[PDB]
Amino acid sequence: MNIFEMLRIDEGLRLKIYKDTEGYYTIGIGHLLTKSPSLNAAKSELDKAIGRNTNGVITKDEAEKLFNQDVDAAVRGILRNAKLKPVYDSLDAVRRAAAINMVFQMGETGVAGFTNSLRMLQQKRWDEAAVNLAKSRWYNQTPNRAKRVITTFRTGTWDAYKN
Ligand SMILES: CCc1ccccc1
Repeated sequence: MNIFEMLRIDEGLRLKIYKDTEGYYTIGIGHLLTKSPSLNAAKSELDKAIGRNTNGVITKDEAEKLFNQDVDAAVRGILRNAKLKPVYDSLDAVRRAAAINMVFQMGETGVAGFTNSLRMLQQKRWDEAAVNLAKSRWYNQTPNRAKRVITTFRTGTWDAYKN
């Protein structure tokens, strides 16, 4: 298990434009296209991202290319953020994957808002952090995924992604 496999499990793979859990146009492995309700706007974003005139459909290789870029962007974003970087630096590699997962799902600004959770994670108060993380819109709206990510933060193992 690693961050790519983890996010592939959590996000799935779809080669045609679909709506994500929030109703937003997305493609590939959780590549958000736009928050606009316009499918035409989403298609335009897709074409720009891929570099060709699509039919709203991409190949697996194209989906994986966007995914690579998106994981890289999530990490980059953490490292550029004054609130997130010190917590990320404090974590082991498994828990770092949980952090990347959250930023991939909700963005750098969104995760940086988990101030109290972040402090508990830096303090390595794992059970307390887990409880705090669950007191969130995130957990309520995507509880199964959040439970997997939280278990990863709680235990520093991949147990929630095995079997
Ligand atoms: C709240 C989890 C986290 C920790 C460090 C960096 C980003 C995200």
